[PDB]
Amino acid sequence: ENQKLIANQFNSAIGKIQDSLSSTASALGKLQDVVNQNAQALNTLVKQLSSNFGAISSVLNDILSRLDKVE
Amino acid sequence: ENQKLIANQFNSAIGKIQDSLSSTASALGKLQDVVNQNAQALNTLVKQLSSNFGAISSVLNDILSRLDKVE
Amino acid sequence: ENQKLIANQFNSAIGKIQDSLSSTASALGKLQDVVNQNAQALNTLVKQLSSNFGAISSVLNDILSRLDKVE
Amino acid sequence: LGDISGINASVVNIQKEIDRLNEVAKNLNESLIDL
Amino acid sequence: VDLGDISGINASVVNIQKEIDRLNEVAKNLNESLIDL
Amino acid sequence: VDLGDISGINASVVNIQKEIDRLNEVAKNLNESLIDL
Repeated sequence: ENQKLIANQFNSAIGKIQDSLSSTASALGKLQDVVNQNAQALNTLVKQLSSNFGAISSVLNDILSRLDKVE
Repeated sequence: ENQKLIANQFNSAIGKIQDSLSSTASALGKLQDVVNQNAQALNTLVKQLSSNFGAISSVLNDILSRLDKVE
Repeated sequence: ENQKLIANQFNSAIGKIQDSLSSTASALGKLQDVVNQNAQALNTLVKQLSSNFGAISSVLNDILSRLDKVE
Repeated sequence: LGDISGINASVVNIQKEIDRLNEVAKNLNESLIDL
Repeated sequence: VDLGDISGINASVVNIQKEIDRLNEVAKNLNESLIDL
Repeated sequence: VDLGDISGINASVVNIQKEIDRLNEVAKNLNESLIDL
């Protein structure tokens, strides 16, 4: 009787711990996915920003040179 | 006696697992909060950067046109 | 015999739960490290972008003033 | 200048999982042994 | 020309080291809960 | 005009798939630890 109680409580606890482990795995997978997507977003932003700042720099050098030619 | 030992060890382990589950929930909540704040930060930065690059583009087109008018 | 079965199953489950807790701690540490590195990256990017936009602003004001002087 | 408006950062919603974790941490009291 | 200010854009940092330490502490302490008949 | 270089700004990526796989493996293996008197 007490052995059956111990076994039933243990099986209940193991089921709840299995649910908790599945929930933790799901949460960690979602966090990994979103952190990696935001990492890719920041990397793409840094790349595009480098490009745009190079372009602005080229245009600015051209405008400064053309103002030097004007005056 | 052995049943009391089994029950005591099981209750101790269940208490420790409860502490660990609370700690995991706290850590996952904090990670979620910070990941979402950084997502909002990157989104706001992308918005403001789009605005500033549009503004720089308008000013650059104006300056190029006014240099065309000069020369 | 049934007590030995209960004890063996409990020890097996506690070993598996220890493995799962170590895995969760490792995953949370890695997620913390990467989230903090990306936070530092976004902060450094915001700083450098503020600097570059200030520089572009200074150059643009100078060019506009020098065009005003031209015309 | 290059367009960057497509750069989007996703958000994570693991509140179901955190709620399940706290629910299990509370329900594990119903699994304690009382001989 | 005035460009928009972005210096307010801040990214928070997370500190869950207490929780990771608690997880490792429990994973170590669960040896004291093993049954030795 | 020499604008500041930002190409060094890199955002790391996390790979915790080993840990998620271990968690799911343990959640599956805990069926072998159930008691059947």
